Amino acid sequence: GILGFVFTL
Amino acid sequence: MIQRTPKIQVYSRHPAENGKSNFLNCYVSGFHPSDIEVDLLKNGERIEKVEHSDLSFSKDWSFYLLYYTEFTPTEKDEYACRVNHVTLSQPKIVKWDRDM
Amino acid sequence: GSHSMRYFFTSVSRPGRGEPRFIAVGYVDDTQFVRFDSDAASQRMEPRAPWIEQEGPEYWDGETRKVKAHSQTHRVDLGTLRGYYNQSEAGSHTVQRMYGCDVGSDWRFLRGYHQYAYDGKDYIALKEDLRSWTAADMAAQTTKHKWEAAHVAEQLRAYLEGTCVEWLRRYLENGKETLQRTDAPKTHMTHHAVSDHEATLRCWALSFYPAEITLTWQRDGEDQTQDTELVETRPAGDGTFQKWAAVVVPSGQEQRYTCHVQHEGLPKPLTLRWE
Repeated sequence: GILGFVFTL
Repeated sequence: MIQRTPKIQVYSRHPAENGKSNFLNCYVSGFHPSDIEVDLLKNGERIEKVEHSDLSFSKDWSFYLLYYTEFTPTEKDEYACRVNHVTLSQPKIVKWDRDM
Repeated sequence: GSHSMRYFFTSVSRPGRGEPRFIAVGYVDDTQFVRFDSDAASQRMEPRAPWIEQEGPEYWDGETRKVKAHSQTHRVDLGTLRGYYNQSEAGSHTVQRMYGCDVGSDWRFLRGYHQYAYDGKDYIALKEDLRSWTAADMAAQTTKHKWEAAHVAEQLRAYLEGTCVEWLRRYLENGKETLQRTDAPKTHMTHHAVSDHEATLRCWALSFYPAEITLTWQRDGEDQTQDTELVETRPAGDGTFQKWAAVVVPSGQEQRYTCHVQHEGLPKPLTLRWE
């Protein structure tokens, strides 16, 4: 199951 | 920018026995960018219902896809994989050889 | 056996012909189990292995929602990197991301991965201690400063040493028949006469799982490393792989050659000989 958060470059 | 050229393998899932069903496969790997056109052909005519896997890539970031179709090998019918990418001045055509 | 869960993501810009293409896939060892495609009809995470199909609506809705957040984040990144690299708005570009985790035979954490590439070259990567970054250039350094400030690595560390391992394990025990098998290779040799004085001798390995294998020819005990046509391991399409190594033998010398096959599922390596 993937990551629950994201962040941009 | 980087452009790597596809390796192409055309082969069947199982050992090819005429009259027995199988799948014709065309594995393209080591390429970049992901835009590629891969056709499986029967006696030069483009096979219509050819599926492919979902676009993944290897540790070095180059892509690979498997294209495949249900086929029954015959002693007369010729099969090949035509591949086209930005690296190729002309679409690479590889013929299926049953011992490969 | 050691196991690994990895996720692979690709964003490709389609300047003028729309919104970028985002494809997400997921793998436990050599088995793909999920996918999302931007251009797909459903706009959901889809099973690509039968053992993940009976997860709940909770899992699929949960995974759909997360991958769609991922999708959005990378189409922001395509713009940002075009700025960082001062590229034209007309050209098509590619971001790729991969992250995941490896466990030992004991199913406890071994290593976590987290890396990006812009146009097929490494952009930024979490280093193995899962504490620091490897920023390629100045733009990857802008990005490193950002993620340093927002403590992105400490949070990532927690997914890869915790909740990645937990999932991999679950998947392993839920997909036990596919995932915890070792298909040993079915080997055999062929002999084709290239001429009156030469012949190809091809050693086949077929139906093995996992993909790892060493197929190696020898002549009188010496490695034949430059003289072997070795192909890239390929999927058979049913979840096993195939591979062949071939040598052209001077007529009458077939007995000199041995093909050597090493695979997880062979109690002992094989030495095959044409005879």
